[PDB]
Amino acid sequence: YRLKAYYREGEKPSALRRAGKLPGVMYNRHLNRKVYVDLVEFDKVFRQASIHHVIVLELPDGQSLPTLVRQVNLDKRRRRPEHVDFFVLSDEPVEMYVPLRFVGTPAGVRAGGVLQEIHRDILVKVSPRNIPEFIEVDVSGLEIGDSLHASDLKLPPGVELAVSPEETIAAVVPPEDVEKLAEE
Amino acid sequence: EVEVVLKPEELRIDVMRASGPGGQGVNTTDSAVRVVHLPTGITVTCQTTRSQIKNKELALKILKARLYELERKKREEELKALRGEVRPIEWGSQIRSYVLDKNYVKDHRTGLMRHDPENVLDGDLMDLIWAGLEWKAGRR
Amino acid sequence: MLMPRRMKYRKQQRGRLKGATKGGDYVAFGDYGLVALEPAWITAQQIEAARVAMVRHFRRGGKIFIRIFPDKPYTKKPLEVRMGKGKGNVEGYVAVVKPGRVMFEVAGVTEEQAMEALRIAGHKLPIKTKIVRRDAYDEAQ
Amino acid sequence: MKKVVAVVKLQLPAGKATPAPPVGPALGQHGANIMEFVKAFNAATANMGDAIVPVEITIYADRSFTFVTKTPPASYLIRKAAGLEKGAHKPGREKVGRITWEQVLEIAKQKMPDLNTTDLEAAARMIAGSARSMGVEVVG
Amino acid sequence: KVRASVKRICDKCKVIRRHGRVYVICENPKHKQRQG
RNA sequence: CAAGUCUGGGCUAAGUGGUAAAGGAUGUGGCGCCGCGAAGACAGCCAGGAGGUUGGCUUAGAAGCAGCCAUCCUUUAAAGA
RNA sequence: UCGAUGUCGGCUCGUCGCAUCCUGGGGCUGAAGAAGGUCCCAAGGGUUGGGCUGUUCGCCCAUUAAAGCGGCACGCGAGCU
Ligand SMILES: [Mg+2]
Ligand SMILES: [Mg+2]
Ligand SMILES: [Mg+2]
Ligand SMILES: [Mg+2]
Ligand SMILES: [Mg+2]
Ligand SMILES: [Mg+2]
Ligand SMILES: [Mg+2]
Ligand SMILES: [Mg+2]
Ligand SMILES: [Mg+2]
Ligand SMILES: [Mg+2]
Ligand SMILES: [Mg+2]
Ligand SMILES: [Mg+2]
Ligand SMILES: [Mg+2]
Ligand SMILES: [Mg+2]
Ligand SMILES: [Mg+2]
Ligand SMILES: [Mg+2]
Ligand SMILES: [Mg+2]
Ligand SMILES: [Zn+2]
Repeated sequence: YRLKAYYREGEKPSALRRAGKLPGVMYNRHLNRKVYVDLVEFDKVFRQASIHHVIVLELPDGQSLPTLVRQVNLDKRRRRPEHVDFFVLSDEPVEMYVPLRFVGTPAGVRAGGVLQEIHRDILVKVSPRNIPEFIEVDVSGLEIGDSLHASDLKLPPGVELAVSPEETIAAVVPPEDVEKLAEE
Repeated sequence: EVEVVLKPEELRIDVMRASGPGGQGVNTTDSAVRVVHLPTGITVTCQTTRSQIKNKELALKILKARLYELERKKREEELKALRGEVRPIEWGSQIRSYVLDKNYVKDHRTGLMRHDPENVLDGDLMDLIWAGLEWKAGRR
Repeated sequence: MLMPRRMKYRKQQRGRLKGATKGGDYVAFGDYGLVALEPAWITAQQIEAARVAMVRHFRRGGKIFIRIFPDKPYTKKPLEVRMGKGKGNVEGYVAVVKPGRVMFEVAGVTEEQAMEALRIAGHKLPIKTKIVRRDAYDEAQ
Repeated sequence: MKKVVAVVKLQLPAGKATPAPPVGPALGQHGANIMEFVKAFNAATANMGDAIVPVEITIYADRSFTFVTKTPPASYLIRKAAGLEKGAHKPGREKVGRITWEQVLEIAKQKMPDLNTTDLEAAARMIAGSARSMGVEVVG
Repeated sequence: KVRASVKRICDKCKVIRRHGRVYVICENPKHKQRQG
C-alpha cells in the first residue's frame, strides 16, 4: 500500500522518535538514505500490510519508491518499534516470506487435535512482478499425528523458494487432556 | 495403597515453657510443644531437645506413628466381619461334605447329594456353586 | 516437578536482574501470549500451577507453550540455624524473568478462551502481566 | 406441539402402552387416566406401524384431550435408512450408519406435513441436519 | 459480602458507589457486596 | 519563623498531600481508533419471542437450560440445536 | 547495658489494644419457628468456684450470659512470695 515518508538529517535519534516520528533507513544494493516515518500511518499500515506487501515512500522529492521492510526492531519492554529497514526494489529478483492460508480441516479435529502451522510465512526467491498473496496449502489430509511439511506444496509458476524442501512448514498435534497428575 | 497424609489441618499445636532443669532460658523459651489430634483425641508432647521447632516436628514424628497403628487397628476389625464368621472346623459345621467311601458329595447347604466325589476334586464345581449362589444370596 | 535432568554444578550464585528481557520478547509460536511486566524469579511450582490452571480452564482443547524454564537452583538454610558453615541446600529451581518476556503462549483456542486462560495463569504469577496478540512479532526476517 | 396451560408432548412407544415405565404415569401428574390412553389410544399406534410415534397430549381436567398424532422424529426415521439403532454417543465425522444422496429423499415421502415446506427437497435438507446430529453418514 | 475484590456476579448485578465505598446491588441478596 | 498569602497555565476533593502490595471499582480530567446513528434502539415503552426437535448420546430425567458431542436446515418482520 | 538492666510461676494492683468470649445493632443463610452458621458495627461494662501439677499450658468436676485473645522489660521481688 501507500504511505508518506520524510528525510532525516541525522539529528536527535531518541528525540525524533519521541516527538512521534518513527526512525529508519532505506537501502538496497545501490544507495541508502536515513528517514523518519510517523507511527500513525506506519502502525495502521504495517499491521494490515507487514513485510509481504510493498509500500510507497513519497519524500519531499516526491520520489515514490517500492519497498518491503527487512528489519523492525521492537522496544522489548512494552511492545513498540524503534527502527525499520527499507529495501527498495525494481524488477530486481529478491526474497520474501510469502503469507500462508491453509484451507481445510485436518483429520486432527474430531477426537482431539489442533493445527500448529509452524512456518506460516514461507520464504521464496523471486522478482517484484512476481509477488503473490495468500499462498494457500491443503490441510484436508493432515491426520492427527503425522503431519505435512517441507516444500511439498502448490508453488504457482514462478515460485522458486528457498527451503530444503524439508523445513517443516506445519504440523498437527493433540489437545490438553484434563487427565494428568503424577509424581514418583 | 499405603498412604496417610495427616495434613496439619486438624492439629492444635501449643508451646508451653520448658519443664525440669535448664537455666536463664528454660524459664524464658517456649521450648516444649504439644500437638493435638482432635478427631481421635490423641496428644503427643516433647521436651527432649531445647528448641520448639525441633520438638514439634519430632513430636509429630510420633503422632504419625501411634495413628498408623490405631488407624490400622481398625483395618483389623473392619475386615474381620466382612469375611464372615463360619470357620470353627469342629465336628458339626460343614458347608459341603466330601466322601470317597461310598463315593458321593453331600452339599449340606442345599439338600442336594451328588454321587461324583472323585469327579469334583478335579475342579468341577459349576453346579455346587450353581446352588451355592442361591442358598447364600437367596436370603438377602 | 520441572527441573533439569543434569547440571555441571548443583548450587549457583544468586546474581541480579537488570531490566529488559534480552530475548524472548515476541510471540513466535501460539496466537496469544502472557508477557512479564516486573522482573522476578518464578519458581517451578508457579510455572506449573499456572500451566495446570490453563489446561484446567479450557479442558480438552488447544495447545500450551511454556516459554520459560527453571534451571537456576534455589538455596535455603535449615531452620533455627545461624549464619555460615557453608551454602544452604537447594530447595527448588526458578526461571529468571525480566520485563518484556513472553512467558506463555496458546493456540487452537478461541479468543475468549485465550484471554480468560492467561488471565487465570497470571493470578498464579508473583508478578504483573499483559496479554498480547501477534503482528510485528514476526521476526521471520 | 399444540396448546398450553395444561399440556404435555411425548413420543409414545408402539404396539403396547398402559403401565408406568415409559410415561404411563407422567401424563397423570398433569391430569390423566389409565382407561383413556391404553387401548383407546393404540388405535393410532396400530396404524402408525411400530417403532416410535411422536403423538402427544393436551389436558382439559375431565379426561378429554387432543391426541394429535405426528410423524416419527427425524432422529429415528434416519436409523431406518442407515440401519444403526442409537446413532452415536457423540456425533461428528464418525457414525455407525450411512445415508446416500436420495437416501434422504426416501424420507421425503415421509416428512412433508408440518416441516414448514410442502415440497420434498426444501424440507429434506432439514433431515440432512439430523445427519449432523446423531452422526449418520451422508454417502457423497 | 465484605471483601477486597468485589465484582458483578450475575447479569442483574449493578455496581453502585455510595458514601465513598464501592457496593454491588442486585436482584438476589446473596450477590450483595461492600468492598473493605 | 528571616523572606512572595508573587505571576501565568493545568490537575486533585482524598486533608490525598501528611506510609504499604497483589488485586478490585459507570472517581475524575485528557488523548486513541473501532462500532454504527431516516435497513433513524442508545435507554425506556408496544408486539414478537417460530418449526424438524425432546438434536443425538447420556440418564430416574438431560425436552435450549449436569454433562459428552454436533452446531447444519426449514418459515418470515424476527428466532439460537 | 558484664565498676550488675534479679531471671519461671504465683499473689497484689491494675491499665491499654481489638484481630470481640458475653451482652447491644445489623446484612447474607442451604433463616418456617426455636436454635445455629458466616460476615459487618461495636469494648460501655462483664468475663465463676474447684481436682491435678512449681507450672505457664492443658485435661477433668460443677456452673455460666460468657467462662475472649494479646500489650505493658513474655506489666508488677527498693510490693510480697
Ligand atoms: Mg544444668
Ligand atoms: Mg528466651
Ligand atoms: Mg533472532
Ligand atoms: Mg515573617
Ligand atoms: Mg497566592
Ligand atoms: Mg494507598
Ligand atoms: Mg495499587
Ligand atoms: Mg491497583
Ligand atoms: Mg550484663
Ligand atoms: Mg553503674
Ligand atoms: Mg492485662
Ligand atoms: Mg429464628
Ligand atoms: Mg471491629
Ligand atoms: Mg520471646
Ligand atoms: Mg515478667
Ligand atoms: Mg525479693
Ligand atoms: Mg520493681
Ligand atoms: Zn446478581
